[PDB]
Amino acid sequence: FAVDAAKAYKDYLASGGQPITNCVKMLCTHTGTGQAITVTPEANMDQESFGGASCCLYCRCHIDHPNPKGFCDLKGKYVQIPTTCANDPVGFTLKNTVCTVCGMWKGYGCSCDQ
Amino acid sequence: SSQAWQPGVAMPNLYKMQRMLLEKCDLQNYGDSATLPKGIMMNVAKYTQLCQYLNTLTLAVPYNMRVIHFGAGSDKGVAPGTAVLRQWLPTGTLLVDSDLNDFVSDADSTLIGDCATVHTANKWDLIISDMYDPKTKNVTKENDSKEGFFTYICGFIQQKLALGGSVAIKITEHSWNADLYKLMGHFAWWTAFVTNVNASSSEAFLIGCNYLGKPREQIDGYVMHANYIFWRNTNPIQLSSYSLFDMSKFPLKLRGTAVMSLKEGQINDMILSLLSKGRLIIRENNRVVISSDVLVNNENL
Ligand SMILES: NC(=O)c1cn([C@@H]2O[C@H](CO)[C@@H](O)[C@H]2O)c2ncnc(N)c12
Ligand SMILES: [Zn+2]
Ligand SMILES: [Zn+2]
Repeated sequence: FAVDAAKAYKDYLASGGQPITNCVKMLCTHTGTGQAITVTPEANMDQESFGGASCCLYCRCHIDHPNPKGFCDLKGKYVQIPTTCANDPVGFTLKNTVCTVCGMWKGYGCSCDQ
Repeated sequence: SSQAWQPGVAMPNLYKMQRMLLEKCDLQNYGDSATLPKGIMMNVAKYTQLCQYLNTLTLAVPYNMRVIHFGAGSDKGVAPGTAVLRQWLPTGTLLVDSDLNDFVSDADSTLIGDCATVHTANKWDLIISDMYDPKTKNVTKENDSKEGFFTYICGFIQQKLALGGSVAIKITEHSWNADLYKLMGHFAWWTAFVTNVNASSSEAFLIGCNYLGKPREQIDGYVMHANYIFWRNTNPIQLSSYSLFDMSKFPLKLRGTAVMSLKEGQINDMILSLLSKGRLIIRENNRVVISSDVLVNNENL
């Protein structure tokens, strides 16, 4: 037995629940590389940059991280979120995946399959 | 007025030289609010302007820099100020933060508890504090120097700030401490800095730049706070978020400032001069180890 927080938030959102708020949006140039998860803000024109911890479902809900290591991919880093999705950064990070070669979000920057 | 395009306003030197009596703080712009960029929190804007101002000083910035941030939690359970500090500081800087109340942070390590419980083996290159108790804002009682976490801060600086290091400690009209002002005379330079986004508040950051470990100047902290209030009372500051829109030069330059370990008898005037210029840090370069004291109680039957 183990709580499945990810699924719960996804279902809560589909049920019409209000997205997790108070994610920490950063001031930046918006001329960055546009990669998904970086050591400093890297939003491009089409993105917002957020402090990573505040966008991590596990950090924010005080629950163990989905990793035998329990390491947090986002804490201490910055996450770039497409501006069109920046109303729900936590949902975005959960529902999406980072291309492991170019560092962009699959479908929101990753041009590797071209 | 030029000022609106700065990150904020620092207390002009002539005001520091006065001998004013403490009065009530009555700000003309009290109730004004700056227009923050869309979706940006006050605490992000405020820390951004603080860091933009610190970029103009002669901060020591060594490799393996160590920064500690007190009062870093929010009622929202996140740490916006820590997120700005980590953006500003060189990658790899060791950042520790703390607060009385639980929060999640981008710091490398976070301690939850009264600051008085926080201990560290190592010395630090930069101390930031936003600790504050809004109960101090009581206009019906005399405004005397406060103790509490300010007593901790003064001791922590004297015991754990590296020579050459700097501090930025948040104060307000009622949240202040006379010894902390006196301790500003132990730095090569000091000021009280008001962010332009929060200029409608009596808040400032008391900044001590390049710690010398001894008095360079004898400051009476009761008089200095009265001087600070006199400045605020007679110099309205226009609310402004202008500086937030240009982040191209935001990152703190990694200067690679030298770190040396020296004993009291070794701090000559040439060393003191290097310290004063932001060119030297004096501390052990050992591993960073911190802890929080935990009071144990058993209240069964
Ligand atoms: N003595 C005090 O009143 C304190 C207020 N804060 C924090 O300062 C921050 C800004 O008000 C809040 O997040 C508080 O939890 C503190 N954090 C640590 N230790 C303290 N003694 C305090
Ligand atoms: Zn996390
Ligand atoms: Zn790719």
